Amino acid sequence: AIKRSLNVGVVGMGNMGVPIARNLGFKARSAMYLQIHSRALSKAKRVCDDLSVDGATCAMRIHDRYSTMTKWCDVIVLALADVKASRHALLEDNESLIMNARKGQIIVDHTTVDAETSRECAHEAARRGAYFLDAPMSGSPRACFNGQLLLMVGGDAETFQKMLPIFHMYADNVFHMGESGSG
Amino acid sequence: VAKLQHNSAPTTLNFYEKSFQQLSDVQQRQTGLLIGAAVGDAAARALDGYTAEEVAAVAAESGSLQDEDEDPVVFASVTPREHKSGLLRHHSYTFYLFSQLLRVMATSRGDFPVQYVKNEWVATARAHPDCFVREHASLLHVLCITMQLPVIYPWADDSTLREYASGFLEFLTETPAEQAVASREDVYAYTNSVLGVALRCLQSNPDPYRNAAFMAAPGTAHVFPDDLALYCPPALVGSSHSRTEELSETDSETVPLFPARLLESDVRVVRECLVVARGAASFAEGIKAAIHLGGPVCQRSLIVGALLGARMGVRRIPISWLSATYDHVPLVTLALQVAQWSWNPPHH
Amino acid sequence: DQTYGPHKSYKYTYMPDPRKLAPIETTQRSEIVPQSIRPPTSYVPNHETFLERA
Amino acid sequence: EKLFQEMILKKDLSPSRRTYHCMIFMHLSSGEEGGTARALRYLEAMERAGIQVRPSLLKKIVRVNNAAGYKRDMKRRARRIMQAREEYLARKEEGVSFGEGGKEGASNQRADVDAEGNSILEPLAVSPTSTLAWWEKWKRETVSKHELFTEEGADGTPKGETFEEKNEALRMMGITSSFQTKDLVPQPDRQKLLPLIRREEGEIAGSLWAMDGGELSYPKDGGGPQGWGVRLWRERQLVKREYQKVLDGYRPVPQLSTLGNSVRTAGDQLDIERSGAQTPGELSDYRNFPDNRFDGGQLKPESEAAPAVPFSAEL
Amino acid sequence: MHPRLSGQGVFPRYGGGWMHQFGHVYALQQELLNAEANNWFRAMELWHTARHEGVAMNVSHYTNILRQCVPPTAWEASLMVLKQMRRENIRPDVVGVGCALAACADANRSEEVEKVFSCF
Amino acid sequence: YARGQHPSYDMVYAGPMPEIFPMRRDFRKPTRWDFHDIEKQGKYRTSGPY
Amino acid sequence: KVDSFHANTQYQHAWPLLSHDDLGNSDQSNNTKNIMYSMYMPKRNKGTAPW
Amino acid sequence: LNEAEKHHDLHMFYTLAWWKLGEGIFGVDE
Amino acid sequence: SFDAPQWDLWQSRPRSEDMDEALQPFMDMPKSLKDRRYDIPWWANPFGAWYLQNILSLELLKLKSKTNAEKIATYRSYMRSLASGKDNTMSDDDVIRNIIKERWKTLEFGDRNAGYPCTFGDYIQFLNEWFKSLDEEGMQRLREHFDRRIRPLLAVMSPVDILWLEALTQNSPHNKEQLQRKIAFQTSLGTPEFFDMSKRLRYEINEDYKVRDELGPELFALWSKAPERWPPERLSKMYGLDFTLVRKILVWHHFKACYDACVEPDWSLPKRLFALEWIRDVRARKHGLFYGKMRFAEQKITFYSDRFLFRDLVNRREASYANVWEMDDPYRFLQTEQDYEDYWGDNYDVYRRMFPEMIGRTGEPVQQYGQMPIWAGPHRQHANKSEHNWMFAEIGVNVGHEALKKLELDPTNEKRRRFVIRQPDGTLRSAKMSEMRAWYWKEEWADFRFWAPQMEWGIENTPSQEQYQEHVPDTTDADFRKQRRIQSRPVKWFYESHYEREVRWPDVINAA
Amino acid sequence: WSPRDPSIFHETSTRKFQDHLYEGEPLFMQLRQCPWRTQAKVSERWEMDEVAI
Ligand SMILES: [Mg+2]
Repeated sequence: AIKRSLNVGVVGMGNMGVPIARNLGFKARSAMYLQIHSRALSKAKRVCDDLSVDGATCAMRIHDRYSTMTKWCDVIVLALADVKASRHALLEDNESLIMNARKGQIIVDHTTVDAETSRECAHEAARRGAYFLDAPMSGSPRACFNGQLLLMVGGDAETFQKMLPIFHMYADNVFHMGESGSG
Repeated sequence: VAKLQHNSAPTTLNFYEKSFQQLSDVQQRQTGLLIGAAVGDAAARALDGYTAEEVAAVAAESGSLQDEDEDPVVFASVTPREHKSGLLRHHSYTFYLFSQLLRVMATSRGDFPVQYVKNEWVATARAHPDCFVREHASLLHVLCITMQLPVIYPWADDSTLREYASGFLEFLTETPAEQAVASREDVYAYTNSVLGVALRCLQSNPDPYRNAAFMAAPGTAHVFPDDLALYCPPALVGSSHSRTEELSETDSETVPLFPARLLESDVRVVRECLVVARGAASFAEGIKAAIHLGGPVCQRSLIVGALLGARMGVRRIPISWLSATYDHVPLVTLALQVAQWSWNPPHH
Repeated sequence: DQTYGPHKSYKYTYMPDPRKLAPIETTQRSEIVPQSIRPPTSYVPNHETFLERA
Repeated sequence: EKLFQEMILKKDLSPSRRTYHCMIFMHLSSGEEGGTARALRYLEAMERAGIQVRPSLLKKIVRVNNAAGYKRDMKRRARRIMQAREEYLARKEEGVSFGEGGKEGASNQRADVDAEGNSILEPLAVSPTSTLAWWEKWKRETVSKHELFTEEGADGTPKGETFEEKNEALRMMGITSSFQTKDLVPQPDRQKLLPLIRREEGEIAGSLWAMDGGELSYPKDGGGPQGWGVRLWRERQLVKREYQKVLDGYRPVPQLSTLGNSVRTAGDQLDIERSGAQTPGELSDYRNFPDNRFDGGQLKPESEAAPAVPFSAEL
Repeated sequence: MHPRLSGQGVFPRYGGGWMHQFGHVYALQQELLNAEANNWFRAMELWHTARHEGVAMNVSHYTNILRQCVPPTAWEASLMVLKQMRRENIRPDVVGVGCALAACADANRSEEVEKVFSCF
Repeated sequence: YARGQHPSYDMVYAGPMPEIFPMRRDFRKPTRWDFHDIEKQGKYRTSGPY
Repeated sequence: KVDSFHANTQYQHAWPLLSHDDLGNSDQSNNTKNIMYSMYMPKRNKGTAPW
Repeated sequence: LNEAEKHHDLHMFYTLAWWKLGEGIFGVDE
Repeated sequence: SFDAPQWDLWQSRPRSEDMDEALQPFMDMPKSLKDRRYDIPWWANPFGAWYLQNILSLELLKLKSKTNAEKIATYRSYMRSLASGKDNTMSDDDVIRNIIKERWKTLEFGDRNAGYPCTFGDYIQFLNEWFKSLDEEGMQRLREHFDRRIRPLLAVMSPVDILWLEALTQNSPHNKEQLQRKIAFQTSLGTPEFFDMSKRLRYEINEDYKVRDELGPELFALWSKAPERWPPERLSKMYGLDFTLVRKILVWHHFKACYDACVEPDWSLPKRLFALEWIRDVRARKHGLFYGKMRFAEQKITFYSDRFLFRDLVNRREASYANVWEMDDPYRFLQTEQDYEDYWGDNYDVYRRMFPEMIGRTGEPVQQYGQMPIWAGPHRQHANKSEHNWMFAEIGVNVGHEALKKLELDPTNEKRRRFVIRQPDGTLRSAKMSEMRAWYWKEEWADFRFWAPQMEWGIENTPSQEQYQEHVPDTTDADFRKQRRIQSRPVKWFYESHYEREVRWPDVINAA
Repeated sequence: WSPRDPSIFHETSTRKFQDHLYEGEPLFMQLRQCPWRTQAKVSERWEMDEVAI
């Protein structure tokens, strides 16, 4: 019951993940604690280094394992390359985020996946007690830099209302399509 | 601690919100007597002239509060009756002469004679003759005007303050006739006692209502509450011989026109204002208890709003009440010029 | 898990000026004063007539 | 001051420079208000009576005033402490804290509902078995800062400078102190080898001050001049300088370590483990005085041995 | 209704010399140490605002307070001063305790003179 | 008042630290909003506490 | 790809608390071991240094 | 650029037999 | 509908397989043998089975089971039957400590079937997968155990001694016979009197860790309950450690409590405990150049050169603090916790750089001015509203001198330097204090000691009215003050001059 | 304008909104104009007071 900032983590520094992390580092003025995950720690160090020298308004923290990324973050946002990496990071790993989700966490998937992967992810997140939103993004990295991305959030509506101030930092057209799997 | 920026949240709620942090602890109590009287007079404006039963009928007809709405007594949405002349639809006639005295005080850069403000006050009474004959030479209207006099130098004693105020107290009780008042000295003595209360409030005195009763004017026990009336000095026997000279005329048909309200009817209003402002926990709750009494309610909340603002400063004033005041743009600017120039007057 | 930077007690490891992190607000002139367009009158009914008169 | 003006006025004695320095430094060291205003009066009395004003006196005046700044700040903070105590005793009797304890603003404006009614993000609650949760529980549940001490110190200062008042305040906060008096204080100024290691090479610990695992001072793994071997060699050279200081009698002889005992001759390890000797001097007393020990090989204390004093000390 | 010495060449050099942010501090100290002030009731009230404003008061501030209590013979006020100077360990001067002894002697408080004399 | 410069002698320097290597001889910048650009140019002697 | 090349070849991590100088100096009560470097700089500068 | 080391030579010192010399180092201190 | 199982050392949490190897021979190991390794429990290792069999069971004997009491009884009887005179009567913790010690020192590395409990490579695998199973708190405790115990022994022992220890680990007769041929291996072995310095070095390192971990929470509690009663200088005087060491202990304890609870740390705490040090030391540093340190802020004359400058310094130091903290009287204007988090958070380097001397505030209050009437009316009411803020400053003969700078920004000065700022919505306001100070030369120092309400006023500092009357200011000999008073007062009486005559209230005829 | 661009890090550069404090500017937002509402077939403007605040 400590009045503190929101621990927000971005998993995956790829084509679209690093402008999402840069928008969260710029446009969040001392309101969140930013975590940055990558498989190689040098890439996360590079992204945090560029965010520090370009001038960010929040403090950042690098991660290389999913366990500390699970135990630190209140909100997790995944922007990966393919469905196989997202299925490994969410379900197939031993330290995966949804399988070891804490009570009250919110996990948003921006990687476009199949329907059964999102169904099993939302089912296991509801089984663990956490929340899962699948919001596949539409746009270019230049459009991600300008904050104009298209989001189709499926999941809980109250969780969508909670996550709208984070979604409005890198996306303008954010729609709530309904239940899990609609986006 | 800081939240996500959402729904276009404003940085500051008022123009002078962070300017009150840039004042001293005495300068927050110097401006508290000025801005706190402006907030209190504007809050009880819509219920001016209402009785105590009509004020309670306003709070009874509106029983829907979402806990974000304030008391419907404060800044009421009721329809006024005379509904007004030009500037007076947000503040009373007593505040018009209060705002003109503050404007002279800011440009005079310190203490100033009464002749600087004589032409400002008679132009208002010439424009509003109906509000002039209702409130001239009364104890409530004279005390609300000269309330802002210890802002010039709050560390002064009662001997220096009553000497400076006596030039202001004589013109407010002077009329162009030979039928001046029922008593010149009783309006002076009751005013000088409550001016000691505000002088102790700007000096951050422990129990300012008790210590103002000891150094009060003699014969002014009725303006203080009953527990503090034992501490007031009694009236002089030479002053009681002057009361027999007023009875030696024996002219009950020849009642003086000024003031319109009785003097003893005004002592009960200031005594009720000192009871409310004593046990008031905050600036907002003390004003809400002052408008619930009714009657001359703009002058009620001008006494309570000044005395409470002089105690807990302008930072304890709710900033949404200041943003709703109509003349808060010039008056807080004029209140900053008084508090800055009070410690170095250029003349002396 | 590690915080970025060797110091780990500072919010910003490079320690920039705090006026660099201050935001910059913007307001277009279109919010101040609008731009209107007059319709073509009988003296200048077209735009080529307006160019030929000028 | 009474004896000073009795010496000056009655007995008509001219005071020396040292007793002027005493009255200067007494008012300077006292943290009361106006102490330097009287120390400058004594300086003026030294100046206009022909008493010599040395530059060492001026440097000591600056040093003593900078040292007694602590006493001045304590005597200034005790006034605000007494004011806060009086205001706390007033406001706990009038009952404003009972009205302020009810969080009506948190009840109307909930932690998940903002001013308009939308749902906002709340941080997850931390584990109650953590240190920070116990620290905020100790901040909230314990007694107030104004209920610790009723009266202040004897000379202008707040109570708590001594260890009895510190232990009493810790008992009122529900904390039993592990260090009751000053002999149970580790005293890092007594260290001799460790600051010598810290001065030349660097911090031998490294992970003494480490927040998240990056403030640690350790040699690199590549090798060369920055590797572990050169650093351990230079630390061994500094320990060799300290051991050469031990051998020449400048330092006391160190006690028996487990590393030293495990490399020794096994018979010496047997003699140490049957004697209980901490220093090798006790082992030398165990060997060179075989009539001193007990029946189980245990070493007798110092007070049970008496050497023969010769009569030639009676010359 | 003015501070008797405003600034610009009145205040000493080591304090900066008319720092206008402390213009009320310079005006309060002249009311505390006013040698022409004879109202003892204001002197107790002037101590309470210097206590609130954080104004450091030496023995000359309390000596001016004890001086004003002797012509009205306010013997109760002279003992509340010496209780406070003992509470802050501000040692009174001999002229200051001479006022509190004379405040209790003229008010026929004989038993209270004997214990103030026994303290010093 | 005609003695010394400032009575403080506790002035904690809050500006930028001097650069000892490599030492830049000339500091000439075409500036836009610098109103002391007349005073900030010209050869001045660099001698101080440092 | 144009951001992957431009690394931090311009900035450096800030000074920690109670740090020393690059020449070895430190702000202690005893400045006998510390030295001044105003005499190593060039005598006249065209312009105005930031310090 | 440059890689901050994880100090893997910290763990190579634990491969030695400190129980033979330090007489039970790996437990709690007496 | 999922219960998270509690994880501890008895049953370790499953980890990922992409983790880097902590030990050096496992980093260059081929990956076929990495895939050959099976995920088994921790006691299925032979070294782990040995440690659970003889070490962990004897520590589990400390509890109140009946088998614990029977094993304690038979162990007492066993080591009494070994020899009676050495261990006549001692407690059960002592006997299990003795058997734990003797089973620790009798550990060898050979084949499992040859009578030895485990091999060397099984021990290296146990160390590797034990270090893989640690988080950053476990790695911190591992490094602390290295610093407390193994670091003095490594600082004392020679490299030939750790080569001998490596030969004792590998337990090979070939390598031992090969090393026994060397004369330099046998002769250069360490002597125990040199090895006895390890006890003093270990005691000093554990003394520093006792300063940190045992004196730390007591100082944290005493400073966090009542910091005005126990400041860091009082704690440093009553415990005698150091000033900066106590402040480092407080900062390290708060950051350790924040980092171990997955909470973002309060960054304002090194700004609050090291405020003078934050202003003095913390700078932005560029990459390819070296920096220096200013010895003094100003080129000034010393205070030892004159007696009056010396007396001014002593009178200013008496009116000053020695250390100012967040609770003192210069920081008493922070009446709101929002102002508290605004001043110490993210803008302390800007808030302290406003004014050099510490005052009762941080700047100046902002007031706005009136717009002159535009006689064209609403045709030109749009023209003052613009996009940006338009800042205008005064210059001239009287205005623009830096030597009178604090006189030219003085709001109690009638000849103050006039600033105006037109907002983009057309509002004419005055300038802020930093906005007024930006038009002068830079003043980049700060005073962290002197507080002006602590000035002495009763003994020597007595400003007299006769000294101000020596200038002989008169109104009859000079009319400039009365002319400025006439210029200040309103001139509304000039229109009602004919409407000695004195101004009275309007007489009413309706009520009369 | 990032200061890791060597054309912006150079001390004589106009890609900053100050002179001597730092280099570049982190993610500033400006507003353009869209004069294409006259290209629409029907273009209207509705004047209504603010109700959301
Ligand atoms: Mg003046």
